[PDB]
Amino acid sequence: GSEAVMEDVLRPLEQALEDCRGHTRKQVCDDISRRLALLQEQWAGGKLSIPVKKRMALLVQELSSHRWDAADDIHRSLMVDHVTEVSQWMVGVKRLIAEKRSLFSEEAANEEKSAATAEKNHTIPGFQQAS
Repeated sequence: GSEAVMEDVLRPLEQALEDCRGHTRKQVCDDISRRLALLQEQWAGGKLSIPVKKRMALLVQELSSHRWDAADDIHRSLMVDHVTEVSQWMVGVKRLIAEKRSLFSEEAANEEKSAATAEKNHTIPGFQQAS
């Protein structure tokens, strides 16, 4: 629109970071949470320019889904128009995107498996009875 309000932007943002904060072994907490609080005060007291809040609000729309590749688009858009205005906190935002890629590789298919995810054979017979 013409202006997004901090509240509606912040709630999905925190929850998105908190999906990553599950693994705090990737630095993700201190980095992104720091920039999270920096973002909110730049929005309020920093009095960020209108187009920046607008385009970032679009991120919030895609942020509710696994549209990490789409979240990159607004970064490309901001970098050309208003790069220096957002050059501080955008590092953690783009970092969130990069780290979330690895979460797709985390399979939770270990719920009582008797034959792996899709059958499993053993070349080791235990004892050399018939070999």
